[PDB]
Amino acid sequence: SFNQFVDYTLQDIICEDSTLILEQLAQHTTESDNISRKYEISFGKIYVTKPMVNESDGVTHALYPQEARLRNLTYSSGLFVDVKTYEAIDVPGRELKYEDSESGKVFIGRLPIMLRSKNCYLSEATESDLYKLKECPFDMGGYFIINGSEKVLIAQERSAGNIVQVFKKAAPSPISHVAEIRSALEKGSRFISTLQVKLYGRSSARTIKATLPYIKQDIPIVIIFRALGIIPDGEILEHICYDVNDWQMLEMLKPCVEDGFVIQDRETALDFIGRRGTALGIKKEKRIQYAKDILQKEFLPHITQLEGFESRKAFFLGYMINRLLLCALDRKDQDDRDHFGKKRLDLAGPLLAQLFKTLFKKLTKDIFRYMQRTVEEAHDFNMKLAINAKTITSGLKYALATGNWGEQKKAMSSRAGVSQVLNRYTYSSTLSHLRRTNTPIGRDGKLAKPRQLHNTHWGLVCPAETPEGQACGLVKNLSLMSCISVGTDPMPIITFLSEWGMEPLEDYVPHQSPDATRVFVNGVWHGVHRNPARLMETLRTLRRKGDINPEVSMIRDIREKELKIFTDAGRVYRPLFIVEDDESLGHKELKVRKGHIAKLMATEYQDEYTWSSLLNEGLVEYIDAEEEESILIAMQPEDLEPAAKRIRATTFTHCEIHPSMILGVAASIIPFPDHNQSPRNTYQSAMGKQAMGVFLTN
Amino acid sequence: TTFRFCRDCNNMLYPREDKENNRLLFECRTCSYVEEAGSPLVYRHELITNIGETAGVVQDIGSDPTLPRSDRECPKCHSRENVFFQSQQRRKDTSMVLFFVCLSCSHIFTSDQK
Amino acid sequence: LPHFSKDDYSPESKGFVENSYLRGLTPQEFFFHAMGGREGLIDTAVKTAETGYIQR
Amino acid sequence: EESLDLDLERSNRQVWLVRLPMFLAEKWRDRNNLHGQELGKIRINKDGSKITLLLNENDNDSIPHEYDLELTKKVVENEYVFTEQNLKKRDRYIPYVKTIPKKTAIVGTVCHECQVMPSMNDPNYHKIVEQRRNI
Amino acid sequence: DPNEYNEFPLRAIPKEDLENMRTHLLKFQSKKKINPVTDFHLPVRLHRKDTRNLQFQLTRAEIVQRQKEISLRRKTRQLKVLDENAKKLRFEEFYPWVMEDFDGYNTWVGSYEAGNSDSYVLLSVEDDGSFTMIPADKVYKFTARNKYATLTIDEAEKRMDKKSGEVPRWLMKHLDNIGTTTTRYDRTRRKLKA
DNA sequence: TTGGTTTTTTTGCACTATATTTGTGGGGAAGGCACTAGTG
DNA sequence: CACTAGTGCCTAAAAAAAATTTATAGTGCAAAAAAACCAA
Ligand SMILES: [Zn+2]
Ligand SMILES: [Zn+2]
Repeated sequence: SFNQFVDYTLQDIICEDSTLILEQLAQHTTESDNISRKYEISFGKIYVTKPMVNESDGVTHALYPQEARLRNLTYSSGLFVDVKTYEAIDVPGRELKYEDSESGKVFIGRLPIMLRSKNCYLSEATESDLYKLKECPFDMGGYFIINGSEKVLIAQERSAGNIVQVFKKAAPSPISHVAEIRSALEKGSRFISTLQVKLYGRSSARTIKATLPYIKQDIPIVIIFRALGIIPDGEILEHICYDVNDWQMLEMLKPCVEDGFVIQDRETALDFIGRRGTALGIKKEKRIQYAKDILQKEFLPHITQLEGFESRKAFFLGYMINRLLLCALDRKDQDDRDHFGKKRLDLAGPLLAQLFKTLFKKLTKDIFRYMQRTVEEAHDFNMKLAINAKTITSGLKYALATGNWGEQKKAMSSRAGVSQVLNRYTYSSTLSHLRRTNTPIGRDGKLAKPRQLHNTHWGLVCPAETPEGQACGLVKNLSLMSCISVGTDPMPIITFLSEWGMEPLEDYVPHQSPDATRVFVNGVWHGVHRNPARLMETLRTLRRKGDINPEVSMIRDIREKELKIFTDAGRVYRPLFIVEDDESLGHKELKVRKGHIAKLMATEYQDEYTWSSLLNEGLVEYIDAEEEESILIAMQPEDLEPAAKRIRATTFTHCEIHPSMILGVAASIIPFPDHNQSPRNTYQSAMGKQAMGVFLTN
Repeated sequence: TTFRFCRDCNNMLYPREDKENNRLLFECRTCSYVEEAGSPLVYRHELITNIGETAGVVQDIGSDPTLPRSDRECPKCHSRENVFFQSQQRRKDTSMVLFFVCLSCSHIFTSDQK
Repeated sequence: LPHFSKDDYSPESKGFVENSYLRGLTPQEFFFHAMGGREGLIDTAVKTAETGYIQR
Repeated sequence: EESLDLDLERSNRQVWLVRLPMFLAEKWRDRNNLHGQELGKIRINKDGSKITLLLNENDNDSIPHEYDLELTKKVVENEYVFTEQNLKKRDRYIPYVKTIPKKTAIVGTVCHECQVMPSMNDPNYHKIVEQRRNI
Repeated sequence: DPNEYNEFPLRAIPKEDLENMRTHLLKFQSKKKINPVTDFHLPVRLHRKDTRNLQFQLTRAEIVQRQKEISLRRKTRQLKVLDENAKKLRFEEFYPWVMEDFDGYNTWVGSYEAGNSDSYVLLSVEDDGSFTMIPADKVYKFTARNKYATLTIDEAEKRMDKKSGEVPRWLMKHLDNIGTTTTRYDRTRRKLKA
């Protein structure tokens, strides 16, 4: 997580908002003219340093973890970034063509570093050199050193965004079925932008209304479709219903069609007020320009937000309406909030990203200040950034030391459990404190929600290593091989998909596609395809060949005629053996053979196959928590592969590498956990961390 | 129970009665187009039904692994291979009836042993 | 569980513990036992505070 | 000076809209190119129903010299190419509407929607397969 | 290969010819085939006009008939950056493309979709047999309007108010009997009669 | 005949209060200028 | 004579991207809308 946050997401977060200009042309017409006094400042490449800290009145030392640890330092390193007039002039008539550094790589602050990260001294040490530096070689683990105290951050699980969900609200309320969408931009302005559509009446007031910012009335969806640019009602019907043969949905839509029977033009529908403010600018009643700017810039911050993709919005909204309508028609059941796959695990990367974004916005706002102040001479470019560096470093230090998460905002929105102090009693405990999770639910707690274990938790989170009391079922612990998703750019994937034959939704038509399959990527609809099978196998083969980052996961919901692609960051996945159904030797067989494992043993005893070297040639494949709903698993490599102690289909695709690996760190110590009652195993898992012994060697 | 739309514009044709000729007419309440009524049927409700069980019967049903396979034969091709699954209508008052589709005959038939 | 064929109601498929502690469980049965234990733990861990309030 | 009404004369010309792969589109959409030079040859069956492209050797054998053109829509309706340029310098009606006039003329009718795909059998082909695999 | 085909190398359009000239793609949403040369009543004018109150706008024939009958600053400011091409696109699209024939029989309103404008490339056969290669900068989509004599916004706002549980199922029929807001073709026909 | 009238019924919304014991330990706690004194 | 720190004195950092989900009870205001009387 940290390595990703350092290599990228930092140059990105800067080059994204590296624009700031004060071109004081004349601040009023003329003044003849005057010159376009551009004050252009922009940030180029950034730089990072090794931990390099000077004391008072002295030279800078090359730090080392033990040095900071005993001297109560912060094992951080500094930063400095490059900073970048020639004009265009215009008196009034003509116009529309009327459009600095003072230093280089100016210091901007210092930020803490992850131990044994890419830029940590220890990440290259040899055991001899490692002892020369005097720290235990068993100290595998990325904690933090703040003011001389080992410091650890903990994962925060959250519901995944940009994904359709439906709920059945309680009977007394005039809403019976609701669908909600969350959104984000990673993570400008936080772009919460909740979208929700409510189904009214039981009463038989069957009508569908939607809530959109900044419109403060419930709006009939037909008006929304018309305002988007779809006038003829039949087209709107085509956007909701897909099997023209079926009718029921049309019957329940009938009242909704009746509601919008009065308006018949797109801008007239746009002319609806939905005021909510702000102060009415140029207006007659409501600018059509205002409405369209809303619907483009702010509406649905996912699939697109620029100017010109009304049709994509229409199709996605119709899809969501259809999903809502199914739940009211009982064709498909209620959504499951507590299913694990539709959650994510925010980690060090994203958290540091959030804090850095906030503090850098504060930075930029302060930069604008004292530049407008210097109406007279001159451009500083030097000294204000020193106080700015103090601010950035102080903010990072405070966040990582206090546990509050955010600036000094009087503990607003500051969930404290983010920067707990690392436990150091037993090596078992220490390891059992790194791979740790936490979610906010409440103070006291409910008793029908995720506290109890879930089926989806299989093989991802240890089913016994939990604390008890007021937090039971909240804190949970990753299983052994479970790994987290660091995300990847989807653009190459979508370009490849389009190249291999895609129907862009701009020219989709249900009539000519009575069986074609929808395609989703990170919860964005992009197109529809005829043959899903060949595309599925091709993507699978290309992944296995190693031409796509294996973290990517795809699912073909053949029952729902759907295809999903996921490449976000924060998913949880586990390894698995791949099983080829075909076999020249006969029935069925998992692809790996004895030669590969012999090579593995030879490589190990050499003191050149790696796990990666197993991955490339297609022998094991990562599986996220979402896919399992489309895979059959064989517990034993011989359970049914061919044709007293204890009690012991033919379409397997993957076999578990070993069952005993569903545990976590602490439970692994328990001998024969099968042969005793589960709560007793939980008692031991919790208790073992309270045992003495050794914790390091140094 | 199907709905017709105006040839001049895709809009729902509302039924309306001929006062003197006493036959139902469908007029496009948007534009002056009017249309004759095929059947005396106007609206259909079906409060309780047993339909929708054949939903999502794709030609690639047999492709997926996770649907279990049985040994019952289809009474068209008699091939013992087949794929079976229970009712698609997810309501508490459903039935334990199953549906057998056979890859060879590509046909769907009930599990009713009667 | 993703190790089973879909739409099965056999006791093993839907979580009947067959074996006894003496021989030892099987992965699935182990998971189900864990589920039951977690249920008991959480229910007591909530009822304690609740019923304390009622008692007071 | 110029008539504001658009020209309807140039309509009667059949047009083939072509979706083009990214690598080849990058080259041909360049403004530096398009000097009028010939770039490739087309092959049409007397029976029809199969169209392939014969690219000239100006590609520097970095991309296939043969491609197959698949008519996604053999028949096309209501699609046309119109060209734009600058001009020379209850009964209540709205007098002012702020018309903005441009010089416009319709120049062709789209009749064939087709896509260029590299023939996998082409010797220079399947190289862009690895190129797309890397990206 | 045996000569079962017509081979001819397609040739590019001259570069110097291209500049100062913009080529766009035109689209109609209609179930029935429409031929602009035949169906439309020449002369036909393409203008970029504001679309507010399209019905109240007089027809080109109507306009011609009317013509014949007549015969402190805050001093401190900061501007957020926006892409220059995006700004130009916004400026160009501030007014929609609207095309009318002289009769006013058929009116169409264009819109811009950026889904596939860049990737698509124009190819039309030259007279010599070459195929003209044009990079298509923008693709515009035109939709019909006012054919069914749409109702106006204000009365619609009054109707949507819950004065009545349901609006009159024959409200449009009654309005057409009153003939309020006649079609642009209808208004042009009335003006020609007068 | 029906709308102004008083009466009633409802709907919302805005309130509070959330078992008992014990022990560490880890944090900081006003920052932001202002006016003068020593040193270069 | 000028620059910066060292200590003492003293009001503001005023920016909005958002509203963020975490319940469940009851129950007294408070206002919103329906429902009876009758009078113009
Ligand atoms: Zn009609
Ligand atoms: Zn059969």
